[PDB]
Amino acid sequence: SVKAGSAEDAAFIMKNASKVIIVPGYGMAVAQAQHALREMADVLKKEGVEVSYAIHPVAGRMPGHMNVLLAEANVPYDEVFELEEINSSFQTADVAFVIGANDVTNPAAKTDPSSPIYGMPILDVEKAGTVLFIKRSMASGYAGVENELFFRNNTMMLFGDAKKMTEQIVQAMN
Amino acid sequence: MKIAIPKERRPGEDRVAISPEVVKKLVGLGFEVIVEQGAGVGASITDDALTAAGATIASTAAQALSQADVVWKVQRPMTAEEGTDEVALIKEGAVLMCHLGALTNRPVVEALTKRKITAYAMELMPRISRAQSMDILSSQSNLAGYRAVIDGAYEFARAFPMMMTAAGTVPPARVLVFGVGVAGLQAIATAKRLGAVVMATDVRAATKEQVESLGGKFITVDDEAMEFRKKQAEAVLKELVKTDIAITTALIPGKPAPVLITEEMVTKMKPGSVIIDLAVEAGGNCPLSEPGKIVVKHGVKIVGHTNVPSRVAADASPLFAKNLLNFLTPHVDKDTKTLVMKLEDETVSGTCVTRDGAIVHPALTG
Amino acid sequence: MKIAIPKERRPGEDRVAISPEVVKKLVGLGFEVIVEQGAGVGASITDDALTAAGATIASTAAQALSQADVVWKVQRPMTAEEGTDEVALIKEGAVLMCHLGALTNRPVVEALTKRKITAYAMELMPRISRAQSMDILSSQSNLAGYRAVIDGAYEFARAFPMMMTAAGTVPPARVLVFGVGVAGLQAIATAKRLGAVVMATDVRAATKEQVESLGGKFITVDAGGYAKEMGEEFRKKQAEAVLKELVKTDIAITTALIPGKPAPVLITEEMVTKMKPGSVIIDLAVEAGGNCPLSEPGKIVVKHGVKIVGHTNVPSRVAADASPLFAKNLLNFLTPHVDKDTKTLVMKLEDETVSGTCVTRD
Ligand SMILES: NC(=O)c1ccc[n+]([C@@H]2O[C@H](COP(=O)([O-])OP(=O)(O)OC[C@H]3O[C@@H](n4cnc5c(N)ncnc54)[C@H](OP(=O)(O)O)[C@@H]3O)[C@@H](O)[C@H]2O)c1
Ligand SMILES: NC(=O)c1ccc[n+]([C@@H]2O[C@H](COP(=O)([O-])OP(=O)(O)OC[C@H]3O[C@@H](n4cnc5c(N)ncnc54)[C@H](O)[C@@H]3O)[C@@H](O)[C@H]2O)c1
Repeated sequence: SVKAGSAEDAAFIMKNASKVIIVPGYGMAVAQAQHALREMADVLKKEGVEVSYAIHPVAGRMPGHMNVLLAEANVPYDEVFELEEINSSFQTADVAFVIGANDVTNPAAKTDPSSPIYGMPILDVEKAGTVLFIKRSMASGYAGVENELFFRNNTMMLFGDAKKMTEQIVQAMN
Repeated sequence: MKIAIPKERRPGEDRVAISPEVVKKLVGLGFEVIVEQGAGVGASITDDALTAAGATIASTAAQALSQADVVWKVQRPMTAEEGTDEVALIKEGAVLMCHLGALTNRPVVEALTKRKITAYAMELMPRISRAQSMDILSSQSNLAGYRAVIDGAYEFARAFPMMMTAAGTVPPARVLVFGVGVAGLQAIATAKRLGAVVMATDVRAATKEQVESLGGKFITVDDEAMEFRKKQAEAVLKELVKTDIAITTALIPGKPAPVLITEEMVTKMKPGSVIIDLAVEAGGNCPLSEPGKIVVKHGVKIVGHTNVPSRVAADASPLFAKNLLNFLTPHVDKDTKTLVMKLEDETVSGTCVTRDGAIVHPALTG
Repeated sequence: MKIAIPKERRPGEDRVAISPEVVKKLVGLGFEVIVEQGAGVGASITDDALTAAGATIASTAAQALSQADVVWKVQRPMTAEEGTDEVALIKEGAVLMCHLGALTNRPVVEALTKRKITAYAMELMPRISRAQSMDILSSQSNLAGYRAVIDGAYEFARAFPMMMTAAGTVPPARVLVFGVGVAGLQAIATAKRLGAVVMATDVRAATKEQVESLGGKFITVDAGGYAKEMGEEFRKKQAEAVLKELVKTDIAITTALIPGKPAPVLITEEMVTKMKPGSVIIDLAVEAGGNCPLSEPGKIVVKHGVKIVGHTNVPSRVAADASPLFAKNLLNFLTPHVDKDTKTLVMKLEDETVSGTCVTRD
């Protein structure tokens, strides 16, 4: 019933990875963590790690919501990818840093035909080595439904605010 | 079977229900795409690139729709009662997909019914996650929100971004967005990136987070701190008085646009300012705005362009074409060239207005 | 010692050589400031705001320069030959400062001369650095660059920023800026802000790094403050590595210019005719011949599926910000010569700020 984690943890998980792809969502924007994320990334690919962004079409609360924020923080266009031209890369990825996402990764979209989020395509974060969720609590997202991916083998719960929590994860990663 | 796209005859409507990318997908689904020539000129889609995609070109509207089993367009077809009978051109028994504006245009719905046409009014699309790729309401409103800032920048005599120069400093433009739906969100985004100091206000309290998620500053009478709290409009006025560009996006389905800026208010504003009323086609959020023109009183340019999305027809169109295609694809099949709409599909039951001679949709007094 | 600011009359001019911040500072120097009523309408500067600043308001333009010892204006005065002799109002024996457009308007230089008026053409300012704060070229051309991306965006049927949406991805507008000077750099900045993918080229070497630190990507082709011609052999080598990007470009802003000469041709028909349909070209050099032949001053031209914009007096399309700035350029030029309480302008003469600026000083 849910595994939790801390800044140092995540710092470790991601620091010793080959491929890590970010997954910004409405959370990442409520906390205005564009830059903190842009940092954790350039000093992740500084070690040598492989970084990319998985922008899901309805991420956030408006069309292009993650796009404007990432752009404000200067994340190179060629690092940002759309749900389709990248969903196949999670399989061969060590970590899926889900900073602010939730409903966008919920597998109940492919499964439980009883759900409100049924049918909507999603990024394959579950098909990744290890998941790294971030969120102030255990509340649901827009849809208002628990994301089962929340508690399972490689799913972490780095509870807290996205800007702070990403700011610390940057810190303990020098 | 045969699907066809005509040119948009309604005045000041440069959009088109098609795109190269989508032609190729339609073809791929066993269709025979036909499009009236020059139907995408205003959207920068040439018959050349349109054919190069897999689509045949027709000389006239009449000829394109001639014998199509499925027809797509952006605005509802024109009836005989309007001067041009396009609905007449559509083949009897055909399928029509477009922005019908059904619940607000009983006539066209009836016109279509005569000819036993089956119409799916895209704007009635259900709000359900798996259909966000089918929502034309947000795809277009989104580009219109973008456009308001651009139109606003255009009419304002100062730059948006603050600029420190050798000759001195010029302060940032201040924007105030009323209504935080999709259009207003993209507005805040576009204004901020340009460098404006954006403020936003909306009666739905859940709005504060959204607004802040874009860098905005929600307007609140927080003497309190989330009788007649009606003096909320005094916090607003306090900000509107320092505003340079004010963008109003409040809209209600089937009812007149709710006044958001009283003339009594446009007076208290500063000379040189401009108000963008995306609600103009519905009475406007500002009673001074006039459908199609930029009126000036009290020193404020109250802009009221109509069909804003069309002002971004080059992008508006392909998005719109994708909405149509995503709606249709799940119904095309083997029979290897026939389409069937399972009535169990909510997407089909809430979008359909009339089927084979009979207005079906509940809300339409039948 | 009075100094007044009339109301600009030339068509389309909404700028004014004055602002509250500067009136308060001119009063401080000892001048009584007189401004024509309504003179600030276009620049949104109100009469009441100029009043509270310390200036005096004049009922008519006629009554304005009527006693003014020094006159500040944006554009060069209109001779009787142009419509209504303004040089005829300027109290004979006074000093007039403004964008006189000296070098290419001898007819005005002689009109002010019969009035025994001393004028300083602000565009002739030396390219020396202690003059940045006096350069009306830079202050105005800086807002022009901003306004280009805007006008460009207004005429473009697409949106600038990339947006991944439920209906597909709207790709980023690709902008190309010809001439990375002051206006070019601002255009690059403003274009990037909106989310475009900016491309830039210029003949000057330093240029390349400035483009890289603003976010742009330099298109490497192949002087006391600018550049000279490059010759037909270069222009060719240019259009060669330019065209490659020019085909994918959505908005192209040309700003190249060449001291006392005609604007360098940068985008020929053979080239516009190779751009994607719907594209837009903003020609900021149009009043000097443009960098693209097709452009025509004061009008937008559609040809070959391209929109070649070419407004005139772009800085006036940003009047409200251009004014304060132009106004301060004047204040910074004048102040070093107003002598320590003597209510008199002793223009240093040996000062290159005064030498290469004064056209007539009867
Ligand atoms: N794209 C659009 O235009 C649009 C429009 C309408 C609806 N939607 C819907 O909204 C969803 C968007 O996808 P999403 O992944 O972003 O889903 P959500 O919107 O479902 O996910 C929100 C995530 O952010 C967290 N959060 C809130 N404040 C936070 C903070 N300060 N720091 C860190 N986290 C914070 C939430 O939980 P905590 O509160 O526990 O932190 C949660 O983990 C989709 O379900 C879509 O159907 C999208
Ligand atoms: N006194 C001062 O402080 C001062 C005043 C003015 C200009 N400057 C300096 O001068 C430089 C430029 O000033 P400007 O913007 O006013 O110049 P400008 O407006 O006359 O030049 C515009 C641009 O045209 C470019 N250009 C001309 N022909 C070209 C061709 N064939 N191909 C490509 N590019 C071509 C120029 O090199 C320049 O960058 C800047 O680096 C600026 O700082 C300094």
